[PDB]
Amino acid sequence: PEMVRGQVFDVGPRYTNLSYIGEGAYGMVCSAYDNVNKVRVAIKKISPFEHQTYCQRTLREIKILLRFRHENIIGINDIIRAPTIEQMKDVYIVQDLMETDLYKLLKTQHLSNDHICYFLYQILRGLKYIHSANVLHRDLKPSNLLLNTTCDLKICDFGLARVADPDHDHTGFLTEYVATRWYRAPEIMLNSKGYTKSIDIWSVGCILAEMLSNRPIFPGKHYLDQLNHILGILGSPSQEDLNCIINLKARNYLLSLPHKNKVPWNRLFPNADSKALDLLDKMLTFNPHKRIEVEQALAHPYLEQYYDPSDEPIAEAPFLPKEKLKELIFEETARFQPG
Ligand SMILES: Nc1n[nH]c2cccc(Cl)c12
Ligand SMILES: Nc1n[nH]c2cccc(Cl)c12
Repeated sequence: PEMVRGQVFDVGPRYTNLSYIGEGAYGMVCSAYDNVNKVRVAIKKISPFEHQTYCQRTLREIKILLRFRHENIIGINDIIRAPTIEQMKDVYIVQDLMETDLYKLLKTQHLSNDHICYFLYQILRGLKYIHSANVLHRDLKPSNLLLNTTCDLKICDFGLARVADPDHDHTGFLTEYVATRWYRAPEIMLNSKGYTKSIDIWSVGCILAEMLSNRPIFPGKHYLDQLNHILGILGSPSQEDLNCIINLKARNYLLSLPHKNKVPWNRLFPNADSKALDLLDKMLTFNPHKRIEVEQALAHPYLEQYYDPSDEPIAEAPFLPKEKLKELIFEETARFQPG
């Protein structure tokens, strides 16, 4: 077995000459030379089987990424695992190798307005397809946007995804932890389980803001702080927007706050394209019902050089204990075995 940092990284003989890239959600990530297709590839080792939540996430991701086929969504090229359920301790997911990701780029590179436009276009193009399949990504953030040397962008990590369920979205105050904090819509903290498409649009808005300045727009220091940062920029919600929050704990919290004025986007982002700030405003709407949808966002003037709905495809086919989830992961990966 190939070894990387004294841990088994067992993918051979098809995949050789491994280099450590980083660590994924729970497991190691390497590049490797693919001896069939004669390209270097990315391979992430997942060791999920003792923890039901890693089993769940592994199976979601496998099921979704095997059904999806889109230029702006990472595929699965191959899956490696032992030939029997008994011997299977690890699963390796083989994907296109991408040079970098938007997290790494934003830490080091100023983006021209043309780069911001093209990246945002690709994000929304991929999102159109995901949403058209009635799926919510639910963890969109720069580190889940992979980029290659010619700035092609692919959305990755579908472990936290769900099927949309707008009729069952309502919940109480300060209960929910959907998404990564900086990219979490205000309603998550107030009255939303994150089961509507508007959750992803908020995250995209946050990413666009971050492309504009190389800094997260809402850098909450901890879970409770995240609302402070959102309201600090958007200002106090309107009466109409408060009237949409029927839950009393959530409503009365908001009513308890001193008035806060909106910070104008052109003061926060003085170098930004005015069309980009108009779209940003629309994606970072407090009220999720008023928030722009993915197809509207694509049709926005900022994206006019790229927009072409005939070239923005949709999905053809819209969408348990750990021992049964191992069996389902075994069944789902069977197509990649010699046979
Ligand atoms: N923790 C995880 N986040 N995203 C994943 C995708 C596949 C498998 C796992 Cl365990 C995860
Ligand atoms: N560099 C990468 N190319 N492709 C990937 C898929 C998942 C995780 C990573 Cl880090 C990569």
